[PDB]
Amino acid sequence: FCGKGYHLMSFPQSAPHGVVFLHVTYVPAQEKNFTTAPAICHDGKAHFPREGVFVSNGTHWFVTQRNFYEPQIITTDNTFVSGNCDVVIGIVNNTVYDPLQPELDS
Amino acid sequence: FNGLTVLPPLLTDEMIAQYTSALLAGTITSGWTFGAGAALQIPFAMQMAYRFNGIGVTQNVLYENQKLIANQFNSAIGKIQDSLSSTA
Ligand SMILES: *[C@@H]1O[C@H](CO)[C@@H](O[C@@H]2O[C@H](CO)[C@@H](O)[C@H](O)[C@H]2NC(C)=O)[C@H](O)[C@H]1NC(C)=O
Ligand SMILES: *[C@@H]1O[C@H](CO)[C@@H](O[C@@H]2O[C@H](CO)[C@@H](O)[C@H](O)[C@H]2NC(C)=O)[C@H](O)[C@H]1NC(C)=O
Ligand SMILES: *[C@@H]1O[C@H](CO)[C@@H](O[C@@H]2O[C@H](CO)[C@@H](O)[C@H](O)[C@H]2NC(C)=O)[C@H](O)[C@H]1NC(C)=O
Ligand SMILES: *[C@@H]1O[C@H](CO)[C@@H](O)[C@H](O)[C@H]1NC(C)=O
Ligand SMILES: *[C@@H]1O[C@H](CO)[C@@H](O)[C@H](O)[C@H]1NC(C)=O
Repeated sequence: FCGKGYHLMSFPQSAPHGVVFLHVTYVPAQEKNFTTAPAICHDGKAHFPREGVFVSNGTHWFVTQRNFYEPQIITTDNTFVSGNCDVVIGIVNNTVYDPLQPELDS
Repeated sequence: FNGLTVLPPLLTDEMIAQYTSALLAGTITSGWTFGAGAALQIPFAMQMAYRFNGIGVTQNVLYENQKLIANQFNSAIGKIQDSLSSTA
């Protein structure tokens, strides 16, 4: 509606018998291939990302936002436990880091 | 024939069908990313979770009922053939 790309804001300009709009948009330029999976299995339960999608760089799996590549370690704070691993199709296996575990031990 | 001229359109019949085919491939293989920028590949089984997340439905509903949603969608597409042919 405000030009090609993700709309951010726009600017008005006067014109003879009309108006001129300067639409500022967010358009990505570079991209990279990444192996994905809809969910992961930690201890038999299916973990789905609250915000984002699971990606893999060939050796480890990370979770990042859809529009930008910001890989983060998958934890229980970024994923919600729901269902079972049997009903999900294409599910993979990955260990979910728990931030509560090193605090109780230290 | 007696002063009337019917000019042919700029785009032919097969020209319109090729444009819709490009949009159909972009919507299925890339979702809404091809409209904003370049074509970003994404699985269709995972693209539907993005659409459910935009209407207030969590992604666990899609994966737990993937076979029911796929069967419901295939039956809905097939009903258009009978609805258009019988009801002119
Ligand atoms: C995938 O990402 C992980 C996370 O960074 C990489 O693992 C580490 O990568 C650094 C490179 O700066 C190495 O110094 C570490 O030794 C790696 N740690 C482990 C446990 O492997 C991993 O190398 C990346 N894989 C690819 C193929 O890029
Ligand atoms: C994730 O891990 C589970 C178990 O930790 C795997 O389930 C096993 O799969 C093999 C081969 O299909 C069976 O022989 C075992 O009996 C299964 N064990 C259990 C406890 O169910 C599962 O296959 C792993 N996921 C993937 C994608 O390999
Ligand atoms: C929710 O509704 C769907 C369809 O509206 C139900 O799926 C059908 O269930 C019947 C009987 O259980 C089967 O014979 C059909 O094959 C199913 N699929 C169709 C019509 O595509 C479903 O059972 C309902 N309930 C739940 C809990 O999902
Ligand atoms: C991703 O892999 C496919 C495999 O053929 C390749 O064609 C494509 O160029 C790759 N993407 C990028 C950004 O290189
Ligand atoms: C993806 O499709 C290929 C082609 O049939 C199949 O071999 C593979 O198991 C599929 N992977 C998943 C996770 O569904």
